[PDB]
Amino acid sequence: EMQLTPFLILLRKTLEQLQEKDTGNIFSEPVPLSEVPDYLDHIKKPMDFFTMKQNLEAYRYLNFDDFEEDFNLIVSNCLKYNAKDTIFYRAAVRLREQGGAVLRQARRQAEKM
Ligand SMILES: CC[C@@H](C)Nc1nc2ccccc2n2c(C)nnc12
Repeated sequence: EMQLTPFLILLRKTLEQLQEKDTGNIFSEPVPLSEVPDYLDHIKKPMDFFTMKQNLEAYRYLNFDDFEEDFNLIVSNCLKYNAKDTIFYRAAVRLREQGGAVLRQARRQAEKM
């Protein structure tokens, strides 16, 4: 029960904060299926920050849970696809931790709306 514009402004800011936590930009764009040809054999729904931005501006995120669900896919896909002893796997663990704090704060501000 809130206004659409301030909510989208908040998701835009939150998405920028999450992208800032991904310092290697390894989640900024879709996993290049031509460089990882078996990726879609394992990953039911790829997700990345660029796609999240397009979804945001297409009005696909009208509540905080749908935004956070796609962030969680970025993390879970990476944990699933990559072995534990890799930089990619540990980067998804770090993003889960650092991103989770960004999301809790942003969700509090959405609840103020
Ligand atoms: C051996 C498969 C590894 C290299 N997987 C990934 N490669 C990526 C390459 C470019 C951008 C993202 C990539 N990625 C992500 C995200 N999760 N796993 C991989």
